[PDB]
Amino acid sequence: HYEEGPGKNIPFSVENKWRLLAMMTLFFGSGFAAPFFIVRHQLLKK
Amino acid sequence: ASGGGVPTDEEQATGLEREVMLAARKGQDPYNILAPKATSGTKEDPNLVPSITNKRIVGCICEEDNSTVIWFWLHKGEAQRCPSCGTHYKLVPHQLAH
Amino acid sequence: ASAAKGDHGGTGARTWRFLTFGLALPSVALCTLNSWLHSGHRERPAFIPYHHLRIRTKPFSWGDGNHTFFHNPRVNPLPTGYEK
Amino acid sequence: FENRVAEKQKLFQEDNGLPVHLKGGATDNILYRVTMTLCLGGTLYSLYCLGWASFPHK
Amino acid sequence: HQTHAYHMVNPSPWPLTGALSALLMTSGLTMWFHFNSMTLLMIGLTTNMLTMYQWWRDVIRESTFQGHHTPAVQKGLRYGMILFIISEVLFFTGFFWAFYHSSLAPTPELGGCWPPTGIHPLNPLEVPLLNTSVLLASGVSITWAHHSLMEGDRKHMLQALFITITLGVYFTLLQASEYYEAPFTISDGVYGSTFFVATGFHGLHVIIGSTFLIVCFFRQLKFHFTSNHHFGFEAAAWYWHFVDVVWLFLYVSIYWWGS
Amino acid sequence: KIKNYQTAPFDSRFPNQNQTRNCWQNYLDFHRCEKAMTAKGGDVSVCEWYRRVYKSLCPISWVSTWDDRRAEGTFPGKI
Amino acid sequence: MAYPMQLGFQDATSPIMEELLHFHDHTLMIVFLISSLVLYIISLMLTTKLTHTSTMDAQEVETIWTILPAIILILIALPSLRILYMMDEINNPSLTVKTMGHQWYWSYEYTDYEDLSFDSYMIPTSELKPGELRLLEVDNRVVLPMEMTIRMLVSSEDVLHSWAVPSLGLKTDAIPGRLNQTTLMSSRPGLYYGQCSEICGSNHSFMPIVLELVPLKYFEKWSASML
Amino acid sequence: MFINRWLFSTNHKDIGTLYLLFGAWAGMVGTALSLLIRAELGQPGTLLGDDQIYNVVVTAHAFVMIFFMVMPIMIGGFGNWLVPLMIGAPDMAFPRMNNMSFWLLPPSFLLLLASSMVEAGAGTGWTVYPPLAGNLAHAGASVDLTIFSLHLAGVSSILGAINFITTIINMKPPAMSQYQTPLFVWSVMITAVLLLLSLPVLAAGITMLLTDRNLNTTFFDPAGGGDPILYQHLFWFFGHPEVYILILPGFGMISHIVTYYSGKKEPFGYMGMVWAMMSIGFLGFIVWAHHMFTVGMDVDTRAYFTSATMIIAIPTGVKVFSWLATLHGGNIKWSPAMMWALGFIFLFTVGGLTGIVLANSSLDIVLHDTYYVVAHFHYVLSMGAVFAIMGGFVHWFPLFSGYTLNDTWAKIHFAIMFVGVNMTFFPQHFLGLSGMPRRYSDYPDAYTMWNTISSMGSFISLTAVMLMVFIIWEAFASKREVLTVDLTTTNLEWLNGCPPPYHTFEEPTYVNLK
Amino acid sequence: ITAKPAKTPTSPKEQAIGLSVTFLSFLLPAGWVLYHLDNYKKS
Ligand SMILES: CCCCCCCCCCCCCCCCCC(=O)OC[C@H](COP(=O)([O-])OCC(O)COP(=O)([O-])OC[C@@H](COC(=O)CCCCCCCCCCCCCCCCC)OC(=O)CCCCCCCCCCCCCCCCC)OC(=O)CCCCCCCCCCCCCCCCC
Ligand SMILES: CCCCCCCCCCCCCCCCCC(=O)OCC(COC(=O)CCCCCCCCCCCCCCCCC)OC(=O)CCCCCCCCCCCCCCCCC
Ligand code: HEA
Ligand code: HEA
Ligand SMILES: CCCCC/C=C\C/C=C\C/C=C\C/C=C\CCCC(=O)O[C@H](COC(=O)CCCCCCCCCCCCCCCCC)COP(=O)(O)OCCN
Ligand SMILES: CCCCCC/C=C\CCCCCCCCCC(=O)O[C@H](COC(=O)CCCCCCCCCCCCCCC)COP(=O)(O)OC[C@@H](O)CO
Ligand SMILES: CCCCCC/C=C\CCCCCCCCCC(=O)O[C@H](COC(=O)CCCCCCCCCCCCCCC)COP(=O)(O)OC[C@@H](O)CO
Ligand SMILES: CCCCCC/C=C\CCCCCCCCCC(=O)O[C@H](COC(=O)CCCCCCCCCCCCCCC)COP(=O)(O)OC[C@@H](O)CO
Ligand SMILES: CCCCCCCCCCO[C@H]1O[C@H](CO)[C@@H](O[C@H]2O[C@H](CO)[C@@H](O)[C@H](O)[C@@H]2O)[C@H](O)[C@H]1O
Ligand SMILES: CCCCCCCCCCO[C@H]1O[C@H](CO)[C@@H](O[C@H]2O[C@H](CO)[C@@H](O)[C@H](O)[C@@H]2O)[C@H](O)[C@H]1O
Ligand SMILES: C[C@H](CCC(=O)O)[C@H]1CC[C@H]2[C@@H]3[C@H](O)C[C@@H]4C[C@H](O)CC[C@]4(C)[C@H]3C[C@H](O)[C@]12C
Ligand SMILES: C[C@H](CCC(=O)O)[C@H]1CC[C@H]2[C@@H]3[C@H](O)C[C@@H]4C[C@H](O)CC[C@]4(C)[C@H]3C[C@H](O)[C@]12C
Ligand code: CUA
Ligand SMILES: [Cu+2]
Ligand SMILES: [Mg+2]
Ligand code: NA
Ligand SMILES: [O-]
Ligand SMILES: [Zn+2]
Repeated sequence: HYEEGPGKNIPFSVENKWRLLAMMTLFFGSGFAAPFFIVRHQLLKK
Repeated sequence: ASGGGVPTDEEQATGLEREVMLAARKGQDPYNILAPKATSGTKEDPNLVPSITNKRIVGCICEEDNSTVIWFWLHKGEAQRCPSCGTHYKLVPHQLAH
Repeated sequence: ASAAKGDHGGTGARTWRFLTFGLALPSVALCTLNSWLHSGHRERPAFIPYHHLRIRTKPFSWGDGNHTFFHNPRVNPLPTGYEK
Repeated sequence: FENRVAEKQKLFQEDNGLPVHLKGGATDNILYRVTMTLCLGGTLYSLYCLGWASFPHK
Repeated sequence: HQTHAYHMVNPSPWPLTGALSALLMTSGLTMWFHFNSMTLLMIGLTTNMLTMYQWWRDVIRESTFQGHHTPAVQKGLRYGMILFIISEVLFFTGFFWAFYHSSLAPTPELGGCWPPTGIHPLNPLEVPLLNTSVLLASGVSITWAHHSLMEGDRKHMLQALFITITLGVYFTLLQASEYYEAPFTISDGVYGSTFFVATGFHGLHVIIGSTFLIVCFFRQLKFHFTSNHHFGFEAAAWYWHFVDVVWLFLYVSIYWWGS
Repeated sequence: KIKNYQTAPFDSRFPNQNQTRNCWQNYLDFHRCEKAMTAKGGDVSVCEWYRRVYKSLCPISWVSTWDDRRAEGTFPGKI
Repeated sequence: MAYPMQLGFQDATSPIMEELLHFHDHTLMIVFLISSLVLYIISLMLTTKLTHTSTMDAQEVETIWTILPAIILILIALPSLRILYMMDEINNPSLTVKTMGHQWYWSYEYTDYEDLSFDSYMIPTSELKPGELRLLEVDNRVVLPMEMTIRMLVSSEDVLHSWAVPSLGLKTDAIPGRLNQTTLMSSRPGLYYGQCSEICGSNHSFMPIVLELVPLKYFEKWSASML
Repeated sequence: MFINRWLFSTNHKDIGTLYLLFGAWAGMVGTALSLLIRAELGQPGTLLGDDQIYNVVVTAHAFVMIFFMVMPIMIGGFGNWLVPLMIGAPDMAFPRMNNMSFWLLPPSFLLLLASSMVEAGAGTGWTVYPPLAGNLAHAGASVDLTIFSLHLAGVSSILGAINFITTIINMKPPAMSQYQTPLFVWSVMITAVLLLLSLPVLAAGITMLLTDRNLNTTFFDPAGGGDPILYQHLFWFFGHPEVYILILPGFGMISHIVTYYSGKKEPFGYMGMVWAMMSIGFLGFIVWAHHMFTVGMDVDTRAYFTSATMIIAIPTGVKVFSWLATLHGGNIKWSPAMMWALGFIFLFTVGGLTGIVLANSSLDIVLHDTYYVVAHFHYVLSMGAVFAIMGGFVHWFPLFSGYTLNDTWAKIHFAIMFVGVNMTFFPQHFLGLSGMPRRYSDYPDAYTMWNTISSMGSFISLTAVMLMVFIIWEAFASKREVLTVDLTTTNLEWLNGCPPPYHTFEEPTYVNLK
Repeated sequence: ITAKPAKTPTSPKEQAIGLSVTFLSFLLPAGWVLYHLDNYKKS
């Protein structure tokens, strides 16, 4: 069966608060970077 | 323009659909398909709340047409009261499914 | 209207079965009589190269990208008029 | 034809704990893996395709 | 153990294979319209059929065989399906709007008149009248299938349901005929556009309907439907009247009035 | 004969913001007139009003194009 | 045109735009009445240890605060619709000038009497004469006689543009195969500036509109020099 | 387990959590675009040196923020978590179709991101009007990819709308009348119905656009007797209901929050709040052409569309005043959520009023395609939709997660966010009156100060976003588990503990018919 | 609402770190692109 209670009803481990920071940082990180790299990409084609 | 060959629920119904259909015959509602009819909710005539554990969330519509339901857990034992109008509810546990 | 009939007595399928063979299909066969009897290749239309028809803002993704999907050479000219 | 619903009923109600999409034999398993393989193939191929279309060609 | 009558559904992959196949088909169309290639569209159409098959397979497994379709779960599916037809009604309403928009106010480019200068329209009393009689007739014959199923008449349920599919298929060939024989195209300005995009989407619905009925046929052959529980048939009959009715508006709006 | 033109007067047939059709109508009314006179012993003099009004309202590119098509015979209007 | 640090509408150049200023004043005055009131009643609600958490009757106050807003709305609607129906009118104008949107410039057509047509492009920034405004100046201005009711017919030869002059209260979308009409009546001479007001692609920011309103005399002479 | 749980979910709670992660991510995309808009405008001159890119960034910004942030979080996220819990339902009517509502969005998003990668992207504005959006001024696959991205989001939302309605109509306690369900559920049922009737005309609209671009139809091309205006009617027929779809779940959440943090057992004028949301829902379908007040429709049509738009103020007002009335005589708890809720109430009203200004087809002549329109909608979306989202999130986060946020940090986060959006959007009011058009990558020199200030404001709002992330991190890092929750008598959602079990209402509620 | 104490308390210094890392993950990659614009505009 599936595990219940705090830090268990989520698709990511909160077991280590620094692994967590590492995870969270790539997630929002990559999200907020994407448009900057698209804009770049569109400038570098022509 | 007459001839059989189409099964009946009686013949061919199965699983939970079957058990609802059998319960309905004997005038029962083990799956809470029907709104249960209230008693007077006094201490001696408390609302019998079937459960299959030792607690069940009772919702109370203290007065009719009220838009807000008062919810609380009813635990096994001495009849508890709605915190809002104080009508009585009492857990008649178990069987319901053998 | 009411149509000009009756039943409503013993509602069988029998009634809908009676309407299926008694009116529904005969009607199909009359419209089929009428239709496969009026039919006869409308002596095809003459080609004026009007600019509001045979539009080609981007080639179709098939053939030479100049022929529509149910292209009939006998009644549908290309933008440059009829083919062989 | 023969009514065989009640046989299929007893196969699909068996308490062997397979999810419903696999409960009807090995064919389910096969069909299910073919589906998922094609999907993830096509999804890889489509991202690749998208990679091609993002840069220009002369 | 649950003491409600609702269906908690087994973890199912088909929602995912559905979304992914939805990607492959849109990417595929793009690949097809713009970079002349169907490979993707081919792949897309397969994963979609496969998904639709297994998904509706599990529903029958869940209902006919495991009996999770209590009176409550049944109600839900009715609403679900009515709500679904309603979304289609609004969808067609776009193409009627477009037709009425252009036909009520023809532009200078068309000769300030409907039908436009240079369109030799179809005659509504030829095959279009046939198409109408065929679909209206299939509306009677399905209604008979439904009454036969409730009166527990197998032979006649099937006989009547066959006629229906046959009339539905008859329609499809007549329409494919009319399309080919039509002296105008989708490329022949707003007339072609409104005519072939509408009738085409409607024709597409007549096939989804014919397919749905054929599914209810073979289910009936294998005795899935009882006298009193047969929601898959009810929904198909509902969807067939929708398709029949959408046809009447097309016939009165596009073929008759706009000619 | 009823001249002193500055620009097209208000026209109760075309009272709203969309004048697409006012251009259109006055162009046909002209080339309909102009045809009727030449081809039945008369003078184009009477069709002048209709030309002034269409010249005023119609974009040059629209008139230019319609003229090219009357020439070409592909003009969708009943003249 | 707009000046540095402007808050409100450009100074009105036509009686229509005067009426909008006054109407905007009317409406904004009410908008202040209501935003102030909501702010006050919020701060009222949140500044008292006095509680009343029991039930409150709903059907009584709900009249006050349905009817009042409806009487307030009619106070907005009437003046609004008057000014709208004014903007149409049997106007009977002296002159008819067509404008045609292109990517990315306006062309003008004075075709009442002669075939007078010119393109009107934005002056680049590098080519500006000292005192000429960045992004606003055109090579060939729209010359129009002042104190004359002119008919403007707007269209496009490609995509949607939109022919605007705030100073005169003009915004009419340029639509291909459509001839939209708006009337113009400058109460004064001057230069009066506008910009494309529909996204027409890459250079939407850079196809502006300049009205040079001189008197009839000087208009006539200009027309004949532009053939 | 990971797969069966998170790719094959048939659990309203887990699917809700998926939606919240989507929106939060997409939100970062939406935000970065919003800063790229303001960096370009933050001083005179061209920064990207390519205006077609600026138009792509603007267009992407509105698609992301509408369809991939606000709609998923409110309807997908809060809606799936809460609706079943608030009506004592064990799940949604179609728990598996519900998973497909969710999984369509990643691909839907990919296709949009894809449209900006290929060719020169869709620099059309989010309206996607032809002919700019046509196959001649926007040759290539960018716009076609944008159209499909929208198709997928469309079907997703239609399928979810069927689910919410069916769930809410059919899976209450038998004793329970519709007039006994909380305001948030109402809000989602009426939002579901809007989606149902509106998104099908969009699908019709942008198909006819697809076929103009690829199958040589002329629905919109006057050459074949088309009309660009046909598209704007169809687009906006959906378009207006969409803005109401975006705010209606927000009204639900506020109603709840303002009620909870006042220590009321119920919101003031409950039947009024239903009547108001059904009223808005209904008038929302007959007003669309206030978006088309400059295309040259009849003065009579323009008069009608003005008069009809104005009436919405009445029902909408009932709600503003019902919230203030819910506050009346409250034991106010100044929680972060409550600040979000009070912030909304005032800032939405301002945004609602500038909308009433725009309702006048006379004034909309001088205001259409100016920063006044941008100011109006950023008030009701950035300070309306987003303030309800934040409030909802801080209020229910501990129900979802089982952990608490740091209230002090959350209060700081509000104060930074409150300053930013206001310094960003207030000045754009002036830009509008003073006649600065929308969709401009550069402006006459006169417009400098307000663009400079507006852009600085954007950077403040960003330091708020970056902090919110850290705050979500600190709560998961510290792991303070909920013990106790007040007012469970009138908020059934909290009654199964924090976080609730995989399966809630295995055994349905007991409710008496009396 | 009332909770039990932090199971894994986050010290003032641990928060300085997490915040710094958080802030930097949005800023550096954006800044890198924004900083190098001149060399994209003229490639
Ligand atoms: C409880 C619920 C129940 C649900 C029920 C659902 C089932 C549905 C069915 C029942 C519904 C009943 C509805 C009432 C009936 C409506 C009648 C009608 O409209 O038909 C007129 C229509 C008029 O005929 P036409 O072809 O237009 O004639 C003019 C020509 O086109 C002129 O063209 P032209 O001038 O270009 O031609 C030049 C000339 C060339 O010149 C020449 O050189 C001369 C050449 C000579 C040609 C020789 C032709 C010979 C044909 C005559 C045959 C007669 C006997 C046949 C008997 C055989 C029996 C199998 O050619 C000709 O000679 C033309 C000949 C035309 C003669 C007409 C053809 C005969 C049809 C009569 C049948 C009517 C039966 C009605 C139905 C009753 C059944 C129950 O009738 C039909 O053709 C068939 C009607 C069949 C009934 C259809 C019913 C269902 C579908 C319609 C529903 C209505 C539309 C719905 C939308 C409306 C929204 C408000
Ligand atoms: C950031 C830039 C600020 C600009 C400063 C202006 C400089 C003056 C030059 C010095 C002045 C020189 C005098 C020249 C005369 C100009 C005549 C004219 O044609 O002028 C036309 C003007 C008329 O408008 C005005 O008369 C300006 C009103 C300004 C409102 C004050 C709010 C200040 C907010 C603080 C900054 C943002 C942070 C908080 C934002 C909070 C949101 C409200 O243009 C408008 O039509 C403005 C339309 C605004 C629509 C929004 C309405 C709702 C706002 C909330 C009201 C709450 C009420 C309680 C009041 C409660 C107090 C809060
Ligand atoms: C959640 C989003 C949202 C909401 C809720 C609204 C709400 C309203 N909007 Fe707005 N709007 C947008 C998002 C929204 N809008 C967007 C995105 C656009 C641009 C589309 C585009 O071009 O991209 C837009 C554009 C737009 C235009 C077109 C401008 C133009 O293009 O030229 C108009 C014109 O009427 C308008 C009006 C209104 C009105 C009357 C309301 C009403 O619903 C507001 C009602 C609320 C109040 C009135 C305040 C509360 C009530 C009271 C305090 C009662 C008392 C008040 C009075 C008596 C006045 N909106
Ligand atoms: C919901 C809709 C929405 C949201 C949230 C935003 C957010 C922002 N928008 Fe956008 N915008 C539009 C909808 C929105 N916008 C629309 C419809 C247009 C018209 C497009 C067109 O012209 O085609 C537009 C256009 C537009 C323009 C005009 C461009 C031009 O015409 O030239 C500008 C200029 O400043 C702008 C600025 C901003 C800024 C500074 C923010 C933000 O900085 C405001 C701050 C808010 C946030 C940063 C959100 C924080 C929340 C999250 C990150 C979610 C968190 C998630 C969880 C906790 C789960 N927007
Ligand atoms: C025989 C009756 C049954 C009709 C259906 C049969 C075949 C086509 C299949 C399905 C149609 C699907 C949708 C409708 C889309 C386009 C119109 C198709 C109607 C049609 O079939 O029109 C034909 C052209 O089709 C063409 O180009 C064909 C182009 C093929 C490309 C497919 C359509 C591409 C657009 C897809 C958009 C999908 C968007 C929906 C999203 C889901 C809803 C949210 C007409 O032929 P013609 O030679 O021009 O004229 C006849 C001349 N003698
Ligand atoms: C439930 C019904 C309530 C009753 C309300 C009635 C309202 C609408 C239906 C009436 C349609 C006929 C229109 C009559 C009046 C206008 C005639 C007309 O011709 O309108 C045309 C557009 O109508 C068109 O197609 C418009 C096409 C229809 C779009 C209208 C929007 C409604 C769509 C939603 C309905 C969904 C419900 C499901 C239905 C089963 C063209 O516009 P004009 O301005 O002429 O352009 C030329 C001008 O230069 C002349 O001045
Ligand atoms: C060339 C072809 C390619 C085109 C692509 C599309 C292809 C095919 C679509 C064909 C549709 C077939 C539908 C099969 C449904 C079978 C499942 C079913 O029938 O499920 C039933 C429930 O209905 C339910 O879920 C209801 C199920 C809902 C069915 C609705 C389906 C509509 C399909 C429309 C999709 C396209 C829309 C248009 C897009 C452009 C089962 O319950 P009962 O029947 O009561 O039985 C129980 C008894 O045995 C016990 O007493
Ligand atoms: C250019 C191309 C664009 C492509 C876009 C298309 C996107 C995806 C296509 C792939 C999806 C096909 C797979 C079949 C989906 C089956 C849905 C279904 O049948 O859903 C049913 C409920 O909806 C009901 O009846 C009522 C709802 C029935 C609807 C059937 C599915 C519709 C899919 C298409 C919708 C198009 C929208 C049309 C309007 C614009 C069952 O729900 P479950 O929760 O599963 O079962 C719960 C149990 O109680 C059953 O025992
Ligand atoms: C929402 C439901 C709708 C989903 C989308 C519908 C998908 C439509 C598929 C259409 O496929 C057609 O395209 C092919 C294009 O290649 C055609 O063959 C063509 O391909 C040959 C091979 O290159 C050519 O030589 C010939 O012209 C030939 O007609 C052929 O008619 C047909 O397969
Ligand atoms: C709206 C979103 C943007 C918010 C504003 C960004 C705030 C500052 C972020 C820091 O990121 C940049 O900082 C350096 C400049 O200070 C850059 O140095 C670059 O240039 C330096 C020379 O100044 C060299 O040392 C390096 O090698 C390097 O490439 C570096 O690449 C870039 O990451
Ligand atoms: C197979 C079955 C025999 C009786 C039974 O299964 O109980 C019979 C009964 C009704 C029959 C159908 C109906 O008679 C209608 C059709 C009659 C035509 O001969 C074609 C086959 C046709 C489609 C038949 C197929 C098949 O023989 C059916 C379905
Ligand atoms: C009668 C109905 C519901 C009462 C109930 O059955 O519980 C209530 C709910 C909200 C009420 C409406 C709202 O309070 C808003 C309006 C208030 C005005 O004073 C009367 C009309 C007005 C339009 C009301 C009429 C009616 O009393 C409504 C529609
Ligand atoms: Cu031309 Cu914007
Ligand atoms: Cu609107
Ligand atoms: Mg505009
Ligand atoms: Na700039
Ligand atoms: O039935
Ligand atoms: Zn009680």
